[PDB]
Amino acid sequence: KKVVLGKKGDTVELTCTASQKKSIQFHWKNSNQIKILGNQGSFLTKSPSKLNDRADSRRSLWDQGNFPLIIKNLKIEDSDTYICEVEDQKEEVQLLVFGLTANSDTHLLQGQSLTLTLESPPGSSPSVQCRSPRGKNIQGGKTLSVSQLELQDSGTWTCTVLQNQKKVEFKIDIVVLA
Repeated sequence: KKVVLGKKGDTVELTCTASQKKSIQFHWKNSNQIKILGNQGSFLTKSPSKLNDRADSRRSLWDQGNFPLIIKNLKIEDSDTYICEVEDQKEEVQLLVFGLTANSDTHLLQGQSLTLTLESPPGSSPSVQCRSPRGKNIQGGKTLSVSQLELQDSGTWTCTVLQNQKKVEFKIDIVVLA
């Protein structure tokens, strides 16, 4: 079904919009029928999930038939296919959380090599396309490198992973010491 990409450490909001008469009974569950949250009358209730203290919704939206599932401080283990059920209507949203890190000092000496590491959820195979501060571009799957670093390559870069038509931007400031 629908796929949503989120960033490690960020917040993502998965959507759930009804159709039938406005606002009713609802709940979100992960792949294996483990309730994450839902309503108790006019209120929210969080089940004791592995995400409780980072899972939430937006009560005001419920009246407009919208029951979102917001997860903060995302871990890549949060990738799963989540399920929203409103009355009888059911919906699925696969969340793929990615990370794009750099162990290469971040402040490098000219002629050095930087290496970026895309951290993906199990099974995930995407693609990373970093545009340097000067239009040059690299590409990879889990790692990308530029082994001949210029000073003028200092600044922000734009790495963008892809998975299922959707994509996320990942900006990093590369500092080049002369």
